[PDB]
Amino acid sequence: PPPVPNPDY
Amino acid sequence: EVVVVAKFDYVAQQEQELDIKKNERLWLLDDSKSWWRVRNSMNKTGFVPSNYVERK
Repeated sequence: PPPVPNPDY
Repeated sequence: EVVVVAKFDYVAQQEQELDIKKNERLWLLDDSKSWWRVRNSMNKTGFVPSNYVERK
């Protein structure tokens, strides 16, 4: 599966 | 009224995130950033990685 995007929520 | 379907499992690592399972349907609340805010069928909300869900 791909990595998560860098969190910026 | 917008639905996303989880493409992968995601186990939350922060209070603001939401645990999701592959194939789970969720309501899409906010898609402005790379993490999307969703609501599940337990009426709980949180952020998930946008690339782990598919917009229907």
